[PDB]
Amino acid sequence: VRMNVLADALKSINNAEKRGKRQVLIRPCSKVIVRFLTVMMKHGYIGEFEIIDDHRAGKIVVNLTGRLNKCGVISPRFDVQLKDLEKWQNNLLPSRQFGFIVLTTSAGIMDHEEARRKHTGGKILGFFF
Amino acid sequence: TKKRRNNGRAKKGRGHVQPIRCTNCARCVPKDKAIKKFVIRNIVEAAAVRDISEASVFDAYVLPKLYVKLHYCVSCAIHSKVVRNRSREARKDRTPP
Amino acid sequence: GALDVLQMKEEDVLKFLAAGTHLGGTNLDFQMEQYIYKRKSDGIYIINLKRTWEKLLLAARAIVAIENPADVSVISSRNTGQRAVLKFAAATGATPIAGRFTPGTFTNQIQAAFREPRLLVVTDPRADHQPLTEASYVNLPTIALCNTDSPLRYVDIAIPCNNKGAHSVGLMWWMLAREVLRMRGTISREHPWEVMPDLYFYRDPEEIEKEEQA
Amino acid sequence: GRMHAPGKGLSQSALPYRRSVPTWLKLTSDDVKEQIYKLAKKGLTPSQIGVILRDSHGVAQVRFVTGNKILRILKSKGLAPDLPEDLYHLIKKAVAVRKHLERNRKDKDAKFRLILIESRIHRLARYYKTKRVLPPNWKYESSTASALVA
Amino acid sequence: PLARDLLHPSLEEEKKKHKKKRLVQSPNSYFMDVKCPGCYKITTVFSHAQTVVLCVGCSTVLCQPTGGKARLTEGCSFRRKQH
Amino acid sequence: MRAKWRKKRMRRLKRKRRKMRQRS
Amino acid sequence: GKCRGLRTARKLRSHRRDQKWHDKQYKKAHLGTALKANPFGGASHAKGIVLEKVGVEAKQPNSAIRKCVRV
Amino acid sequence: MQNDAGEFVDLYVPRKCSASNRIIAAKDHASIQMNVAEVDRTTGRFNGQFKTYGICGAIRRMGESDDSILRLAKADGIVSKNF
Amino acid sequence: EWIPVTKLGRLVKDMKIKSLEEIYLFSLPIKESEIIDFFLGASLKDEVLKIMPVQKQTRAGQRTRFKAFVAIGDYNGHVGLGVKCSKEVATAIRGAIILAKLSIVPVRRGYWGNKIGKPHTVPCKVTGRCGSVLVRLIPAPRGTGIVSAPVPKKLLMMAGIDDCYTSARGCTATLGNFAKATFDAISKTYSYLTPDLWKETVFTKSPYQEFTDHLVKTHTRV
RNA sequence: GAGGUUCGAAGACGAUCAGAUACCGUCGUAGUUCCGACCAUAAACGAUGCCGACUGGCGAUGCGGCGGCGUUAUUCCCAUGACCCGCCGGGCAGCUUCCGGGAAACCAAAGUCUUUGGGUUCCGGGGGGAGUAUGGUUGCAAAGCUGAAACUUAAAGGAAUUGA
RNA sequence: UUUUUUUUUU
Ligand SMILES: [Zn+2]
Repeated sequence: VRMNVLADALKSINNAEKRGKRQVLIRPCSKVIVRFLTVMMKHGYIGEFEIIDDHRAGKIVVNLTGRLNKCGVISPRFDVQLKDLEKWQNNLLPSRQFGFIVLTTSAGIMDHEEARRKHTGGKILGFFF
Repeated sequence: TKKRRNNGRAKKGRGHVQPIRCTNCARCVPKDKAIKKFVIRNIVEAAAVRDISEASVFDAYVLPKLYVKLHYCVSCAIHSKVVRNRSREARKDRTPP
Repeated sequence: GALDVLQMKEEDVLKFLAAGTHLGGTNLDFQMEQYIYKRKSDGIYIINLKRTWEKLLLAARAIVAIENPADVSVISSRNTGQRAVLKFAAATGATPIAGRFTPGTFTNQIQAAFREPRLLVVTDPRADHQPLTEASYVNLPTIALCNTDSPLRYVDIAIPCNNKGAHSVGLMWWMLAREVLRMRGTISREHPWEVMPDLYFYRDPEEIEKEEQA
Repeated sequence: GRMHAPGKGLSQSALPYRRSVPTWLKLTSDDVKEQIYKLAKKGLTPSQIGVILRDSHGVAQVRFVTGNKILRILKSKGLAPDLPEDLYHLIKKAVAVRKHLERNRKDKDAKFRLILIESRIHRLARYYKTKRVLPPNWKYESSTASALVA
Repeated sequence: PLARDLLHPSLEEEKKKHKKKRLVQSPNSYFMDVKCPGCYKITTVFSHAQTVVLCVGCSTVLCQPTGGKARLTEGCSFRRKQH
Repeated sequence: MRAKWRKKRMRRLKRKRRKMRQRS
Repeated sequence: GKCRGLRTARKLRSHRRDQKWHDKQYKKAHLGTALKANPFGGASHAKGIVLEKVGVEAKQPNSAIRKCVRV
Repeated sequence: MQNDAGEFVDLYVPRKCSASNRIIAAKDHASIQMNVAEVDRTTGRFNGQFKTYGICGAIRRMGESDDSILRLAKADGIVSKNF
Repeated sequence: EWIPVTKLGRLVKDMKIKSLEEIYLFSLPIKESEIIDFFLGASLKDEVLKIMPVQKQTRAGQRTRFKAFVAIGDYNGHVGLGVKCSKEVATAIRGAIILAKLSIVPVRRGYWGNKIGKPHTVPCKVTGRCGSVLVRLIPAPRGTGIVSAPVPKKLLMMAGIDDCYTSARGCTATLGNFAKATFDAISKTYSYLTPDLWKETVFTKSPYQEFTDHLVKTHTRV
């Protein structure tokens, strides 16, 4: 009934910030999601977060600074390579000054700038700016 | 577009309503959608009551009342002059006074 | 106000209890629940008196912040608050408006009634919807004597109170007046203010005539 | 939501976070298994074997107390019925529907429900075929359903 | 209210909410020990009971499930164990 | 053409068409 | 809503081809019926024989008699 | 705001709300900048110091300004901790 | 030869306000065109877009009123648009320029790719809505120019943006919705929360409190 | 195939007008009733797909479960009923509301939609020709399901503005 | 109790 769990997490986070609140309550929790939030840590688009261990897929509480405009998902995990990764940037990112496209590189979950430095692509997962 | 949110009748929940004949033209219309009013009319006209009263044997104990159910569909509700057309904010009203 | 010189006293508790500022009404607002302790058996939600003092002090800080008393306004539609509105206008220099608030006072710059206050205090958002809506176009900070059901639309700060009560309205206006005068140094904090709070109370014309005749 | 019903129900078992056996439970794992055996010889389905063990006796979770599931204890010994209990009762309910069906052929509400319940077996039996619970050649038919139940 | 304590919701609000949707999902039911008049044996009955609980020594029923909590008899006293 | 009685006329033109093909 | 899965490309090409039979430009050209129906037969010019000289009335707003030739 | 040469190249720097942390529109005519005056601990009289509170028009227009100020002042120490 | 009638207008006449940038900061409504005329009157140009003779049909008939669009911009950093419907062609044109100047809004500019040189494009690709028209401004490399309809092309140059690409979804034939939708997008650029705006804003004294004694002196005189 | 009580296609008779093949009235067959097999259509309209996450509130109704000051009947106790105050989950729902979106009318979904991707089915591609021709299939028939092309047109449309 | 039509672009 729930095909994607990162797509829901990124949508509910976006729905919270648009209202203007301070925290979010994510019913599910996947290690894919937390590896997405660690990129959010380093780029400074949300604050710290905690994982409630309820023995059932976990729960996430996330604190927000209201610094994020939109965070989205590409539910089909498209096989992005180094040739077309630049194309996704000009198709998805609001500008080259900021914003990040995150993708599951074989080296781990990394942002697109780290992917170019590692010379490794992967499957696209989502974006934020 | 929808002139009326109600779509004229009061039936929003159920699928069907049994029809009732119109009084002025004898046309079948759903009950909930028709203009239905209770009419109480004295048997005798207020001006004419006195002529009967004077000839009345009773020690002022008889006052018969005629009560008749009234049902008009909408095509001739207007002709009767009842339900005169309302203003754009006018429609959203109720009983009237 | 967390300072000890500004802490709670006893004579204020008596005034709040007597005027009936702490009963409010039955209708509870979702954004006003944090100012309610609990409810009675009649649905009357008792307003926490610590919160009334804190929002009175925070409001008072906003008033003393302005340096030109002539650049603050006071508006009253209900006649119950008109007398207190007028007294507060004369005591601290606020500009008084009464009766019907003519449209275009804040937005229309042409007519002679055009006012551009830097601060306005509002007895009740419900009765003063028109000045608050007109306040939305001149970014005019406002202080609202909020009720348990007062619509906090275009409000900036709220003081819990009972706007329905005639005595509750007048007491609070005198109390904000006493605080701001204590804070600004014109009236000393070491002695009680010499004017009775009843100068802010609006009395019905029939009761006024009876008292004058007697 | 529900499989064949438009019900957005929300009622299941909210097991506590504390997996440990409560201290006040003055019961042994051997006695829990023995009470399981007494219910097993009587001829009771494990769904109400666990229910009886919860309402009376005083066991919160058989799995928590011992470490193995009720069907797993019965299957290791070998007395558990071959047909899974959930698969069994659906056939019984469909049997009950068909008894009323041949009594009254005009009930088209019963015919629709029977078709619904039939496919409830069919999807379940396909999964059991993949997981080797029942032989792959096992099939469910209206004629042999009466033999399957009881 | 823009900010409400999701990490530490109040105990009053947590007990007020459903058994689901909580910080950690927990039963609303409990265990409680039975003492029936005329009997010495102590039984264990779990809240929200659905089967007949008959005392062996007393030879009398203790609680009849009538929906929700098992409505016990008149004389028997309840003592909720383990909080 | 009212919607319904255009449909009636098309049906009656169709019925005439079928009888012509049947006799031929 | 429209399918997005990564292994539905055949469905995408089929849904686009079976919905391409729904626009007056594509279906007109790729059925082979329009070319068989125009008198030109796909011809930008044609050599014909002038048969008759006729005068055709203009449309409703214009009262004119154009000079057409039946060829 | 800054080019690669290090120069500060921009027209201006608009303020923000202290609660929503969102840019206040230059033509947002419902956004306030409320000043809260401060007093000495003992004297209780105005000392010429004030604390600013920027509120965007939308937050006030929705109804969260009253809660935002209370949280901010309490954090700043103006509002008593035992609120 | 102009008399102020409001607080902000008086501050402009007596040179207590440096420019309009401080005004944008405090989100104070502007209600005089003399503020803009004094500041950038020597570098502001205006261009009328369309005058469609709208009318009405009553028991008397058709009487046309003229509508006037005009954008006012210094071609450097400040543009705004205004509309005016009246009975005469010139009256509509003149007043619409007053309103367009009155509603001028800052145009925030940025860099594309390399940050060297002067700003020429948008900080990021941005959207604005008016009716069904969705105008999307897309950052462009240096030296490309404006890719848009002729009227928004004039509006973007009037705003001062050198290079732009534009994509529009909706009935762009409606000029008013077209210009208003791109202006909403342009007004969304400086309202857009970019990482370089994450730095905490140091609150500055409002012009009212910074200049209060002068305000009282002038108001008592008037 | 059972009887036609009441209504009531077709039809008849009586009024109204220049015509009335109709409205009105009186009958009235088939039908309206039950049973078996067909027929599968409607404005089968919420003119508004299903599954799943997030996404304000206020006064109410149904069910079930939980707590209680009190009123009231079984009574003499609990208990069982019933009213009032709430809480929790599943609902049919208003009403206000600058959440929001929409062309607007209007709608917490008709929202989270260019700052465009939760899964997927059916289904539309300017207006006519045309739900037509032909083929196939169902039906006792009437007709239903599937379903073109040639040719022709610059508008047909939706909402809203003021008059009449 | 009824009262049909009215003309071609401009
Ligand atoms: Zn009628």
